[PDB]
Amino acid sequence: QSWSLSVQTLVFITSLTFLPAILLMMTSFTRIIIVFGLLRNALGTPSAPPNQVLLGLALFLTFFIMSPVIDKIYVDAYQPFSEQKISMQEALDKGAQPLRAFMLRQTREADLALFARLANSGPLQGPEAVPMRILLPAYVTSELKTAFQIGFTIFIPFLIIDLVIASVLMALGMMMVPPATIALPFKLMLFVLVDGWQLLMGSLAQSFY
Amino acid sequence: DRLDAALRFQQEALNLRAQRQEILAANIANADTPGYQARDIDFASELKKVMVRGVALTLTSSHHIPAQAVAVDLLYRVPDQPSLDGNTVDMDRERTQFADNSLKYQMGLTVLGSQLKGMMNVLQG
Amino acid sequence: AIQGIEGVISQLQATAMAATVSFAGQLHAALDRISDRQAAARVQAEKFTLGEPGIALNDVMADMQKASVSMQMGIQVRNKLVAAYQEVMSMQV
Amino acid sequence: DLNDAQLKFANDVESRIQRRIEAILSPIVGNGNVHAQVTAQLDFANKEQTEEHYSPNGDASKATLRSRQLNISEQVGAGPRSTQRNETSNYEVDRTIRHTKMNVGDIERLSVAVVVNYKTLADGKPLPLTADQMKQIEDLTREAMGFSDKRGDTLNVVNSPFSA
Amino acid sequence: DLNDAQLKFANDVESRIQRRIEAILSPIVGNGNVHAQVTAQLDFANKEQTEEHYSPNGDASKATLRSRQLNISEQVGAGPRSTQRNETSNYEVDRTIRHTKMNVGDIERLSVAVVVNYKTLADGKPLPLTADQMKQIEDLTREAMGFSDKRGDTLNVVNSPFSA
Amino acid sequence: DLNDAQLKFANDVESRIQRRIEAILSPIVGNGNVHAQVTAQLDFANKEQTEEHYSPNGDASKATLRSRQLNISEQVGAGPRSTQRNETSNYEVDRTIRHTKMNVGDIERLSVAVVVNYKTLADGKPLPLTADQMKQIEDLTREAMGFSDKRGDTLNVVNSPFSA
Amino acid sequence: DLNDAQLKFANDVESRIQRRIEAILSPIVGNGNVHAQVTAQLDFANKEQTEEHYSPNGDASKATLRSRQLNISEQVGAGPRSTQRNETSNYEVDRTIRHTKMNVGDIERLSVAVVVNYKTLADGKPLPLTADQMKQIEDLTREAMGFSDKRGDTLNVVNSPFSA
Amino acid sequence: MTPESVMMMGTEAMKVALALAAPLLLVALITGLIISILQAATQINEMTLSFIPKIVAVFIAIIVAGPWMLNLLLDYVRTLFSNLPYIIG
Repeated sequence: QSWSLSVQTLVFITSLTFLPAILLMMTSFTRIIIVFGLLRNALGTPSAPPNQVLLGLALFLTFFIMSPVIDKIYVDAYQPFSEQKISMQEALDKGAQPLRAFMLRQTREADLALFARLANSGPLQGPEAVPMRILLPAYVTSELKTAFQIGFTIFIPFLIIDLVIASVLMALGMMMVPPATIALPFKLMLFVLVDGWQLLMGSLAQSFY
Repeated sequence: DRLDAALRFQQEALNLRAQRQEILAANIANADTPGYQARDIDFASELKKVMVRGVALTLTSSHHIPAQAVAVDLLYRVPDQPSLDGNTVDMDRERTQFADNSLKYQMGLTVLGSQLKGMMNVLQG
Repeated sequence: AIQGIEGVISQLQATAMAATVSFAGQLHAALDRISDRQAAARVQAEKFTLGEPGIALNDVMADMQKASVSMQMGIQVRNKLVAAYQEVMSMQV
Repeated sequence: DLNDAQLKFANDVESRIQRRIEAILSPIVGNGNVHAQVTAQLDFANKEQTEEHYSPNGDASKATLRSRQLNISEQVGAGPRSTQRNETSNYEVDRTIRHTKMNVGDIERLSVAVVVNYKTLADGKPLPLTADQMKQIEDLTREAMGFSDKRGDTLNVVNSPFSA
Repeated sequence: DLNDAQLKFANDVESRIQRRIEAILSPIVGNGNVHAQVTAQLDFANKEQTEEHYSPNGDASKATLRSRQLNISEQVGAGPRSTQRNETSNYEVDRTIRHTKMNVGDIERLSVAVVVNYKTLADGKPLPLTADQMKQIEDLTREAMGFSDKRGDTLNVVNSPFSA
Repeated sequence: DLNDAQLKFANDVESRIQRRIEAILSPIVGNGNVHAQVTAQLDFANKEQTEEHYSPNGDASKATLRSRQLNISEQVGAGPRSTQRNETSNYEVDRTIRHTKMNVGDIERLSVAVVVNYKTLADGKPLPLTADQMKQIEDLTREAMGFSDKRGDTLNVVNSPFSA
Repeated sequence: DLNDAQLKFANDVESRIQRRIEAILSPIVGNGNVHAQVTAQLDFANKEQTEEHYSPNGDASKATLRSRQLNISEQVGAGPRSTQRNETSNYEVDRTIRHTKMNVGDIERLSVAVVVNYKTLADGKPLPLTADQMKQIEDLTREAMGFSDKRGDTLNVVNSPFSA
Repeated sequence: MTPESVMMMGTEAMKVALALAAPLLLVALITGLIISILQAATQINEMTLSFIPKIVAVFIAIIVAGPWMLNLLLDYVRTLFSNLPYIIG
C-alpha cells in the first residue's frame, strides 16, 4: 500500500513549493502581518520599521504561536515516519488533524456555512467531518475579518491623540497649522511609554488562544 | 491503462517468440533421443487467440500463507523421412526455424524499443 | 468489526434503493497508479532474480520500461502544474 | 425516560387486549361475572436486516447465458482416440435484495389469565358452568387475544365462584 | 409517540371491521342480538425490495444472439478421422427489474370473535338457532372480515343466550 | 444518578407485576386474602450485534454460478489412458446481514413470592384451601407474571393463615 | 466522593431487598415477629467486551464457497498409474460481532440473614415453629431475595424467641 | 463585535478624549473670554491680545497637569490593549 520511494520523493519536493501558501492560509501569519500593515499606518509613519523587519517578526511570532501544533504533528505523525511505522499517505492523513483543529477553532461558523452551501456539500455530522476544501477558504475569510477588527481597534488611541491635538490647535486660533506633523511625535510617545510593541504582540498571541 | 494496451501486441508477440524459441531449443537438445516427436506452435493462431482472450486464496487475514493458484496447443511437426529410432526431428527444418525465430525475436525487440524510445522522447523537454 | 458490518448492511440497503469531482482525489489516484505499476515491476524483477520459473526476462524489462515511462509522464505533468501555479500566484491582483 | 414510555406503551396494549376480551365475554357470562388481565412481552430492540437471494442455475434448462465458448475435438485414430472438450460459460442470475427495518414495540409473547364466575340461579345456588361453555370461552378468548403458536402464547381460563 | 399513532391506526381498522360485520349481521339476527370484536396483527416494518429476473436461454429456439462464430473442421483420412468444432456465441437476454416498497400498516393476520343471541319467541322461550343459520352467519362474517388463508385468518362464531 | 433511575425502573416493573397478579387473585380468594411481592433481575447492559449468514452452496442443485470453465481431455491409447479434467467455478451466494441493538432495561429472570390466606367459614374455622384451588392459583400467577423457562423464572405459592 | 455514592447505592439496594422480604414474611409470621438484614456485594468495575464468532465450515455440506478450482489428472499406463488432484477453495463464513458494555452497579453475591420469633399462644408459652413452616419461610425468602446459584447466594433463616 | 459593543467602545474613547481636552480647552476659553471682556470694557480694536495669554495659560496648564493626563491616557491604552484579545467575535 505504501508509495514507492520515487513517488514519495516527488510528492515531498512538490509539496515543498506550497510553503508560502500553507503559511499564509493555514497558520497565524495572515492575521499578524496584516495588523502590522495597519499599525504602521496608525502611527502616522508608513515607512515605520522596514518591511522585512516586520515580516521576520511576524514569522517568529507565527512559529511561537504554532509551536504546540508543530509539536503535536511531530509527535503523532512525523515520528513514526522517521522511525518507520507509518507510510507517507497515512502520515499526511494523520498530521493534518491538529492543524485542522487549530484552523477550526478560529473559523467563524457563518463563513464555514457559506462555503458549504457554495460547494453543495451534504449534511456534515460534526466539526470532525468538515472537508479541508471547505475549511481553508472559510478560515482565511474569518482570519481577514479578525485582523480588520484588531486593526480598527488599534486605530483608536492615535485617533484620540489626533483629535485632541487638532482641537487644541484650533481653539487657539492656530487654524493654519497642520496637526499631523505635531501629533506624530506624540503618537511615538504613546507607543513608547505604554510599551506598544510588546503589548501588541502579547495581545495577538493571547487572541489566538 | 493505455500504455499497457498500446504496447500489448508487441510484448505478447515477443513473449510468444521466446516460448517458441525454448520449444525449438528443446527440439534441438532431444535430436538424438529415440521415440521423440518434434513439436512446435502455430505462431499466428496462438498470438490472435492470446490477444482476443488462477484462483489465488483469499488472504483476508494479515498473517497467512499467500499459497498458489497455478496453455498452447502443441502441434506435432510432420516428419520428412522415416527413421528406425522413431525420431521425427529433421535438423534442417529445425535449424531454419531456429534462425528465423531468433531473427524475429530481435525484430520484435527492435520495434518495441522504438515504440518506447518514441514515447520517452515525446515526454523529454 | 461491528461498525464494519453495520456499514456493509447500509451499503446493501442503498444498493437495493438504487436498483463532486475533486482534483486532489485525481492526483492521489494518479500517484497510486504510478506507485502500483512501479511496485509490480519491482516485485516481478525481484522474483525473477530469485530464480522463479514462470517469469521471463523480456517481460521484466518491458514492465520496467513501462513503469519508467509512466513515472516520467507523472514528472512532466507535475512540472507543468507547478509552472502554472507559480505563474498564477505571481500576479499583482 | 424512554423506559417509562415503553412501559406505558406496554400498559396500554395490555389494557386494550383486556378490554377486547371483556367486551365479548360480557354479553354471555354477564357484567362483572368475568375478569381478565393481560401481560405482554414486547420488542424494543432496533433491528435492521438486508437479505440477498440468488436463484439456482445448476440446471441447463433454467440457466441464463451471456457468452458460451464450446471447443470440441475428436481425433480418432477404442484405439488411439483423443477427445477434448473445453467449455466456458458466463451466466446471468436472478437477484432479489430485501431491506427490512423491524418495528419497535412489536409483541413477542402474550399470556392472558381469565377468571369467570359461577351461575347463581333464582334460588341462589352457585351452579358451576359446563365443559361446552368453558370451551366456548376459551375459543373466544383465543380469538380476542390474537392467539398464535409461533409467538408462544399461553392462555388459562378457570371457573371459580367470586368472593363477596 | 409513533407507537401511539400505530395503536390508534390498529384500533380504527378493528372498529371498522367490527362495524362492517355488525352491519350485515343486524338485519337478520336483529339489533343487539349480535356482538363482534376484531383484533388485527399489523405490519409497521418498512421493507424495500428489488427483484431481477432473467428469461432462460438454454434452448436454441428461444435464444437471442448477437454474434456467433462456428469453426468446423473434418479431416477424414473410422480410420484417422479428425473432427474439430469451435463454437462461440454471444447472447442477449430478457431482463425485468421490479422495485417494490411495501406499504406501512398492512394487515398480517386477522382473527375475529362473534357471538350471537338466542331467539325468544312470543312466548319468551330462548330457542337456539339452527345449523344452516349458523353456517350463513359464518359465511357472512368471513365475507365481511375479508377472510383469507394466506394471511392465516381465524374466525369463531358461537351461539349463546345473552345475559340480562 | 443513573443507578437510581434504574432502581426506580425496577421498582415500577415489580409493582406492576404485583398489581397484575393481585388483580386476578382478588375476585376468587378475596380482598386482602392474597399478598404477592415481585423481584426482577433486569438488563442494563448496552449490547450491539451484527450477524452475517451465508447459505450453503456445496450441493450442485442449489449452487448459483456466474462463470464456469470445464476443460475435459481423454486420450485413450485400461491401457495408456489419460484423463484430465480442469474445472473452475465462480459462485454467487445468498447473504443476510442483521444488525440488532438490544433494549436497555429488559427482564432477565423474574421470581415471584405469593402467599394466600385460609378460609374462615361462618363459624370462623380457618379451613385450608384444596389442591385444585392451589393449582389454579399457581396457573393464574404463572400467567400474570409472564412465566417462562428460557428466562429461568421461579414461582412459589404457599397457603397459610394470616396473622391478626 | 464516588465511593460514598456507591455505598449509598448498596445501602438502598439492601434496604429494598430487606423490605421485600419483610412484606411477604409479615402476613403469616406477624408484624415484628420477623427481622431480616441484607448485605450486597456489588460490581462497580467498568467492563467492555467485544465478541467475534465464526461458524465452522469444515463439513462440505455447510461450507459456503465463492470460487473453486479442481484440477484432476489420471494417467493410467497398479502399474504406472499417476493420479494428481489440485484443489483450491475460497470460502465465505458466517460472522457475529457482539459488543457489550456491562452495567455499573450490578449484584455479584447476595447473602441474607433472617430471624423469626416464636409463637406465644393465649396462655403465653413461646411455642417454636414447625419444620414445614420453616421450609415455607426459607422458600419465600429465596423468592424475595432473588436467590440464584450462579451468583453464589447464601441464605440462613433461624428460629429463636425474641428478647423483651 | 456587535454594533452595541463597538459604540460602547467609541463612547468610552470619546469620554477619555473629552476628559483630556477639557482641562486645556476650558482654560483657553476662560482666558479668551476674559481678555475679550477687558477689551470691550477698554474699547480696543485688535484681535491678537487674546492669543498670547491664551498660549501662556495653555503652557501653564500643560506644566501643571501633564503627569495626570499622561497617566490617565496610558492607563486607558493599557486597558484597551489588555482587553483587545477578548473583544473579537
